Amino acid sequence: GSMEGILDFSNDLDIALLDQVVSTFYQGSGVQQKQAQEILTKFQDNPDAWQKADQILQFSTNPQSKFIALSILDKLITRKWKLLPNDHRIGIRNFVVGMIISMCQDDEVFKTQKNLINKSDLTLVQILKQEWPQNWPEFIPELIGSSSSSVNVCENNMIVLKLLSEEVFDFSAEQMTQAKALHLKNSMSKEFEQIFKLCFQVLEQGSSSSLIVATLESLLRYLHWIPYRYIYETNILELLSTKFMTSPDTRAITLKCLTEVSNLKIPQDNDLIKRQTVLFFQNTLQQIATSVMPVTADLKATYANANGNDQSFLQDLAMFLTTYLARNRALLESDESLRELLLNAHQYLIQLSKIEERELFKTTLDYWHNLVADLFYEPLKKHIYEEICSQLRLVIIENMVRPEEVLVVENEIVREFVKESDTIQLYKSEREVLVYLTHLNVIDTEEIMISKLARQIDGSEWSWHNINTLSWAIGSISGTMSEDTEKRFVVTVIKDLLGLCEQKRGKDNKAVVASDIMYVVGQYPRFLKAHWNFLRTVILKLFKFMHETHEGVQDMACDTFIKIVQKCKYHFVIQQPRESEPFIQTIIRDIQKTTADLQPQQVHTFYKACGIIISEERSVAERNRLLSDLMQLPNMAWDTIVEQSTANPTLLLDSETVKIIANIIKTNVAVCTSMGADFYPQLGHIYYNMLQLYRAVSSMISAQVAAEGLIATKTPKVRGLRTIKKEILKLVETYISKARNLDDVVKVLVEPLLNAVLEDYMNNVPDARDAEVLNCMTTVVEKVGHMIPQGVILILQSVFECTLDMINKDFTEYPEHRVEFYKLLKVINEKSFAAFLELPPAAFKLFVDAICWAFKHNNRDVEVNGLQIALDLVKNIERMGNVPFANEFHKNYFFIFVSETFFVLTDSDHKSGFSKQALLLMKLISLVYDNKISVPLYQVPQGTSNQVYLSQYLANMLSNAFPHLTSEQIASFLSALTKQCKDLVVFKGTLRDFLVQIKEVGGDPTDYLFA
Amino acid sequence: VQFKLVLVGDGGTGKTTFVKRHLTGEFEKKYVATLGVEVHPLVFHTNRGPIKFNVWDTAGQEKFGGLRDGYYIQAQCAIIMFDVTSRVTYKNVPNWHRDLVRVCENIPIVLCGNKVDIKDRKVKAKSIVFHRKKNLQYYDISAKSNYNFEKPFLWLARKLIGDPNLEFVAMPALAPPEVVMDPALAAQYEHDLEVAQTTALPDEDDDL
Amino acid sequence: TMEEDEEVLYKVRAKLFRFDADAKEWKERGTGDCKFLKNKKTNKVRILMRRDKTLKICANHIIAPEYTLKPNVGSDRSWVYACTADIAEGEAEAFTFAIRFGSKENADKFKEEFEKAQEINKK
Ligand SMILES: Nc1nc2c(ncn2[C@@H]2O[C@H](COP(=O)(O)OP(=O)(O)NP(=O)(O)O)[C@@H](O)[C@H]2O)c(=O)[nH]1
Ligand SMILES: *[C@@H](CC(=O)NNc1cnccn1)n1cnc(-c2cc(C(F)(F)F)cc(C(F)(F)F)c2)n1
Ligand SMILES: [Mg+2]
Repeated sequence: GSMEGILDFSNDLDIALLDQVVSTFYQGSGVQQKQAQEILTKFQDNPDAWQKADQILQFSTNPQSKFIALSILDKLITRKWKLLPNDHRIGIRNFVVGMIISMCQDDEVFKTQKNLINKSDLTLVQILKQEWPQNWPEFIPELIGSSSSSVNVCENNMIVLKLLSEEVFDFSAEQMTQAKALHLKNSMSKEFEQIFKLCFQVLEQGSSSSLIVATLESLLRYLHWIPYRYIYETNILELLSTKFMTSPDTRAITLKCLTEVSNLKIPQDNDLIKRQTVLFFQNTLQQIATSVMPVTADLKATYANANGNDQSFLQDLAMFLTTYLARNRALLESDESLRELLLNAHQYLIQLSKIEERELFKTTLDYWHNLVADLFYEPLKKHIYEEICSQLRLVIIENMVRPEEVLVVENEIVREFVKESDTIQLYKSEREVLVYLTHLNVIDTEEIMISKLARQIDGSEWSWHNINTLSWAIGSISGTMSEDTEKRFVVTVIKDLLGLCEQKRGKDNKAVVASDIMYVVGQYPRFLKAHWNFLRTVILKLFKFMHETHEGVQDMACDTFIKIVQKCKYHFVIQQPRESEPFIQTIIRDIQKTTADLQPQQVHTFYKACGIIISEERSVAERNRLLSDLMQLPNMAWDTIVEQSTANPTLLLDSETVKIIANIIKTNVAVCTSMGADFYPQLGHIYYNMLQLYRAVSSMISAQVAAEGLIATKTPKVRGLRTIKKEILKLVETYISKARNLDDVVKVLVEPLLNAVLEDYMNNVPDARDAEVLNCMTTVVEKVGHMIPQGVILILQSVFECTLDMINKDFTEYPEHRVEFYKLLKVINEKSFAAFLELPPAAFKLFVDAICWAFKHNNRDVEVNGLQIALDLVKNIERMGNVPFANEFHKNYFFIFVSETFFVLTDSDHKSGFSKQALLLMKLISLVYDNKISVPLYQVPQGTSNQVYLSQYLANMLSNAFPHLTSEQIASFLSALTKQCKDLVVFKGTLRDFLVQIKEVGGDPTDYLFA
Repeated sequence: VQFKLVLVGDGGTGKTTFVKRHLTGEFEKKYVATLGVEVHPLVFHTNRGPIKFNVWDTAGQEKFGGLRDGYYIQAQCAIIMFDVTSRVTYKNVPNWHRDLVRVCENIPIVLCGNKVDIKDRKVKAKSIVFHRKKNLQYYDISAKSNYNFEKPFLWLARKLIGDPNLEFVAMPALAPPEVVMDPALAAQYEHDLEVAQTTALPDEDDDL
Repeated sequence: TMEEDEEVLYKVRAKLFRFDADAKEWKERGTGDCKFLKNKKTNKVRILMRRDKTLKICANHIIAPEYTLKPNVGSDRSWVYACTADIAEGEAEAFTFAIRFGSKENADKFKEEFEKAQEINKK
């Protein structure tokens, strides 16, 4: 409605109307809320709204209105304070101070308007950052004094001091210049002795819990930076570790304080400080045992019940114990009078490790890794923790998470869908600790596992969960035992898992146990390599699982097959005793039968595994003969499909034919992936007909687009035709990336390839161009680019200008072409730079444009390569020396790169690239201040040094882009920047200081003298 | 039984996409920066009754921040979002948390690392630890793949209702009506249907 | 839950879309189990689909005999069809739906069952 009236400043502000807009926004809904929101934003963003602030704080009845008023002051204080006239500055200060004092002394306002007082305190701290102590060096004394006049004032002063410490020490790195941060840090340091007095007095005095908690909250911040003596040379540790642990109101913050105390590294030579470090831990654990929970308590249950703040307390307890013990447990390991304290603290951690809470378990698991890795090396220590470690073995074995390899899950035992990477890292961490625990006592580990297994056989503890977690644990400790103990161990496990297979007949039953056996056997390849008879049996069993109707078991059998082959392949190529032929021979001969029930993706994995085996045969003649045998089926289907495609080239209309072709190529891709350079004989068998097929498919796609429109590219028919092209490109890329005979690559593969792909890419409509062409060409250039200078030129001519035109209208369209485009330019620039030298001047200008275009991307893939191309190009030009092309390059483009780099440095929209931007800028500046540009950069009086002109150019550029800076700020910044162009660390700090100063008015130019 | 939930995090982390997925089931591919805040009601059906979240989806881009912390007033819970493919967004998590807890001193907060569907992950799981000292719950999530997409609201519902055993339950399904098509516009849904027939479905390379 | 008076004639995993005619784009409505439910009392068969984890209803309507499943130009494993009374979001709205399945065999089986259900509702 008329809510917009408050946006007019001609009249006076209708406070009651403002309060209605605010209430409409916070308490309203629907369209009224949405309109009020926009109005309030516009109101807040008015550069004169701050003048209305104090009359809102005076006459408004809505606390949210006053909050928004303070947000308006905060914006003014943080960005425009030093532009105000001095009288307006004192008025704002006096008004904010008075409002705070006024709210504290009204005991009813202090109770109910907490947010509004917190916001005012923060607003005052913003004024302090600008004015204190140089223009107010009595703030702390007056704050200390006024703390006695009232309890509410004293409590609120702790909040102000807390926020001040945060803004100065915790959050200043990004928000202030180096010089200003140091100034405020030194200022607080110089006055802390008095602050600590008021703090320690309040804590010893002890009014009521409100003032204590606020004082402790402020202490938590101080502990981030204050000298050690304030903590150890006073009685404050006794207060924290006893008095304030007893009351639950103060226990939460006190524990966080003691955690911060714990993480410092003590002067490791004074006995007294050691005895004090022991003592506050001893006190703290005693308070927990008597006031909270004994060490036997069931913390798993307490956490699950989640009464009051129990979950947060137990989290904080875990953080305290792990922090302290990781730093100081050695202080407790020698003195026998401290053994019980050491073990009780670790027993609390055992109990905490049983809680069902993944992120908390990861926190305790991190600590356990710290401990067991130390016991693995440190002499005479593991015996202390024998009982702790024994309990921990049980905890981890019973809480193993499902490994990646186990594809069967319950929801009814079915098949995985997603990759659980939150679970991937967890499994790795659990494995690491269990491996260490097994090394520490291999007898105890085996006895736990073998016994737990014995009670699965009995069905005494049978369940999905119990056999799974046990099986995963057993698999995870592979490599900890000696081959001999492992031998006996694995025999016992398999024998009993097999017994369990026959016992549990359900289809869910059998699937669970099958996955567990597959996981275990796949994890013990050393055992398999030594028992060929068993290995052969395992493989044949996996082949039978490839006909399972349960899709999960079936998929897992294929993954286990290749997992075993990757480690045991050698035993498949040799002729084993008692065997009539190498087992690879047996596999290949029955491959059609073995893979008949598999999905195509799974068949390809099977062929890939065979390729791994075949590559172990180093006799070239025998290897190539295995390769041709392996590829018999796809090569026969290929020979059929190409004879039937050359004659009447229309059979590719058949969707069934397109599917068959794609799977043939995908099979070749799979075998090429594992065989690498050894794949060349097979590639030569299909290469010519494959590129002819590439052209034939391309004609079909173009014909369909012409007849049906762009929408044709979405149809299943055209998508299947493009899959053929993509897989052909992937096959060629895969081989070339692993080729060892680059002469054959250049002389046989490259020319037919470029003839087949480049013009087709160039002359297709954009929506029909395959970004995979760019990816293929990147690999070609990377591996043989130096040998094909004319081929690299041909690539550029065909893909450069037309791809650029696809991606230079916005930052979003054709995202895959975008990424591959700059990967291709990058490799060309670093390996065949001569191709850019031959470019016509107009095209080389597009090249520079394309690089700076990459700068402005937020896509990290594009941005990083863009900055790298620019840096490599500058280097490429510099390597040419004093020649016309380099001289013309600097004349035409030096200042384009400087200005474009400065733009992304300062626009606040490309923070992620700061380091590479700074590097590029430092290189450009260093070029001038090393006189490595041998030509005047200007078109200004003659003989001027390029150093002088660069300063003039930059000063003028910055003066116009950031007109709120003074001339002295810009001159000081540039002076510091140019002097530091050989010291990247200091150079970057100066750039960071500049980015701070451009966000406010009146920045001090001497800040740039910091270094 | 409604609770105000504020959602904060760097621009582009997926806050609005995450909410819209829960609101309508859609996945918005375009990035349209939120201007200030967008408020949407969001209801879940639980074994303890319906719980309603008033989701205040705030802008992450500084130039569009609007009232900034003014949005946090009287929030009862929050989600802090970052993008596991952008390290800078995790580095800013302590800044969002700072501004949030200065207004909301004692509320349940979930930290969410979004976009775990992207292969080239940059914020490694092992380095995500900010939540530990701050008592935040943490989840890997993907608004695109729906990985863990329900877990932030399930956890918040449990903390707000005070029942750790709370679970989502199937909403009852009323009998649908028996409506015959309209012959007055029967000759018209030839057009609206032809358009839909010839507009390709998105992400045809997905498992579903 | 309001579904135990019903028999499951057919169930399949699917992704459901709704056509936003204004923006000229398909928008995902939900992924989960699509069920054909026959009311034991009235013998009327309906489609009922719920989202995977929230279990929220994203489709609830009679499999009317006047509906016809059409192909989408971009897929061989989906069907498009116009629905006049869907009460997943509350008030019976009209929608143009598309439903996609994991395989062409699923989509074809779905069409068979969809048409069989139409015969049952033809009574
Ligand atoms: N691959 C992927 N992309 C996602 C995911 N979630 C969101 N996005 C994408 O990230 C981009 C940002 O979208 P958006 O939801 O608006 O992020 P935002 O944090 O709300 N932006 P702002 O804070 O500036 O208003 C979109 O392109 C979106 O498709 C995801 O889970 N996976
Ligand atoms: C036990 C039962 C079995 O052999 N096959 N499953 C069914 C299912 N339904 C009816 C009848 N039998 N079983 C399960 N798994 C194994 C087993 C697996 C493996 C593996 F490594 F390949 F996974 C190897 C072996 C072994 F040891 F080599 F024989 C056995 N047995
Ligand atoms: Mg948004």
